[PDB]
Parts: sequence; C-alpha cells; structure tokens
Amino acid sequence: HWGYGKHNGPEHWHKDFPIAKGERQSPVDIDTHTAKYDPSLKPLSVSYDQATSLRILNNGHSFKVEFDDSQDKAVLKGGPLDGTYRLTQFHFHWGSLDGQGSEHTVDKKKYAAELHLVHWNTKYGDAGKASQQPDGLAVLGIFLKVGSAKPGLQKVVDVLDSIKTKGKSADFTNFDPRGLLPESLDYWTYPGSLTTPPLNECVTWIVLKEPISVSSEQVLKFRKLNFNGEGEPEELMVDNWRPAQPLKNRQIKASFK
Ligand SMILES: NS(=O)(=O)c1c(F)c(F)c(S(=O)(=O)CCO)c(NC2CCc3ccccc32)c1F
Ligand SMILES: NS(=O)(=O)c1c(F)c(F)c(S(=O)(=O)CCO)c(N[C@H]2CCc3ccccc32)c1F
Ligand SMILES: [Zn+2]
Repeated sequence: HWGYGKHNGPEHWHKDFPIAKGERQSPVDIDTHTAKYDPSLKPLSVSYDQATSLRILNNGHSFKVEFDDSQDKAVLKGGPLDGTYRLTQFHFHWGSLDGQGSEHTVDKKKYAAELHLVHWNTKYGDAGKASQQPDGLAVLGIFLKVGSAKPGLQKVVDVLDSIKTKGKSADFTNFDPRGLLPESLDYWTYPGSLTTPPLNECVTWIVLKEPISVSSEQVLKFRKLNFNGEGEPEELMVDNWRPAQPLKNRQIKASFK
C-alpha cells in the first residue's frame, strides 16, 4: 500500500500515480522574497460559524476530522477563489521531531506540523467530482510551531488515544475549527495538487503566513498514533509529510506587503 516509509513513501508514489511528476504538484517551498504581492487578491472569507463536525478517524496515513458538508455550513470564499468552497475535512502532517513535519516550507524552513482544511467547490456538487477538476478543491494550510498550547486543539488531542491504530474512528461532534486559526489571514496562494495519492492536480492552495503555536505535549500526542492496524508491528505515525516538489512554471502570490 502507499505510505511514508522507505519502501512505499513519496519517492515511490509515481509508479502508481504518475501525476506525481506533474507540472503542478504540492507541496512547494515558498520563497518569500520571490512571491509576488498581488493587490488584486481579496481577503480570504472563512465562514465556519455553522460547522458540524461528525467523526474523527485514523486512516493509517493521518487522522482526519470529517464534517457534514451536505449544506453550506462551513465555507471558504474570496481570496484567490471564484465561488464557494465547503469544508469537508481537516487533517495534519507532522514530524518525528519539532524541526520537521510541515509539507510546505517557507524559505526552506520546516515547521513542526501543518494543518490542512480541505474544501470543495460547490459548483461540482460533491468532493469526489470536485477532485477531478483543476479548480475543484481549496486547501487552507496552517503551520504549527511548538511553544504555547493552542486551546482549540486540545479536544482533538484528547481523543487521539481512542483512534490509535489504522481503521479506528470515533464520534466527534461540536468541534469548532475556528479554534485552529491564527489571528491573521494573510496568505500565499498557488495552483497545486493533493499531497497524498491520488495526487490530483485539483487544488488552489492557500497557505497562511502566521503559524499557530501548539505545545510540546499536544504534538507528542500526535506522535503516539500508529500507522499500522492493531496487531501489526508498531510503527509510530510520524513523518507523514511529502517533501517540497518542483515549482515548475508557477508563481506564488502573496496577499500582503
Ligand atoms: N475547537 S474547540 O471547539 O475545541 C475550541 C476551544 F476549546 C477553545 F478553547 C477555543 S478558545 O478561543 O481557545 C476559548 C476562549 O473562550 C475555541 N475557539 C473558537 C470558537 C469560536 C472562535 C472565534 C474566533 C477565534 C477562536 C474561536 C474553540 F473553537
Ligand atoms: N494534503 S491533502 O489535503 O492533499 C490530503 C491528504 F493529506 C490526505 F491524507 C487525504 S486522505 O483522504 O486522508 C488520504 C488519501 O489521499 C486527502 N483527501 C483526498 C483524497 C482524494 C480527495 C478527494 C476530495 C477531497 C480530498 C481528497 C487530502 F486531500
Ligand atoms: Zn494534507
């Protein structure tokens, strides 16, 4: 199966998913000096007040919190986007140590983790169909650094011991994703891809400039999850990040400066 290990990790994915070597793959390094300030970009609109979280699960790659996306409840618009994008799930990528774990990098700096809030363009009706379109998804990426705790993350971390191994899931209602956001919505944006198989080139990435702070104790709970199913050799779920991919013929735009 595909994974993050030596024998099935990112360097292997192109064999089953040849788009891995495509022209708009993610993540990328964000060279802040080269990013073009675009005064035509709009403020992002993040409207999460009616979000309805449903469940949390360990799928052997990450953990994911899924939302009720059957109506317009938690939506992203504005910024670089045309139309409305509905939140369907968020998940994280993180490292074995605090000096790695993010997918995007900023002037080559790696953060301890990266949160991805995945949204689909409602003009395509469902997230699967959206993932087949060049403008189908918008993923809001937020870096995590280790320092003071993020109180809004604590409900997630306290539930992780219930989903330790691949295939476990639990009820996870009333989680407010507004508690995961930094103060500023200044962002970089570029056209890219899913960072996991199938690697579809369907994502408008919106990466916030300001990281959130999480505590060491919060990230150490991420690192207690297992990639493996219960019974199988124990392999901690760490370093579940794809490294930066070639920028190729893309421009990263900044909403600021
Ligand atoms: N994710 S959660 O439901 O476990 C949850 C929290 F547990 C939590 F503590 C906070 S807080 O702002 O740190 C608490 C201040 O009262 C938030 N913060 C929220 C919800 C509403 C809102 C609006 C702006 C900024 C943050 C938040 C939260 F969504
Ligand atoms: N980093 S990222 O945001 O690119 C990203 C993931 F990192 C990730 F793990 C998942 S997954 O569903 O948990 C695993 C299979 O890709 C998805 N989900 C994908 C799979 C296909 C699809 C279709 C519509 C919306 C999301 C996804 C994902 F979009
Ligand atoms: Zn992701």
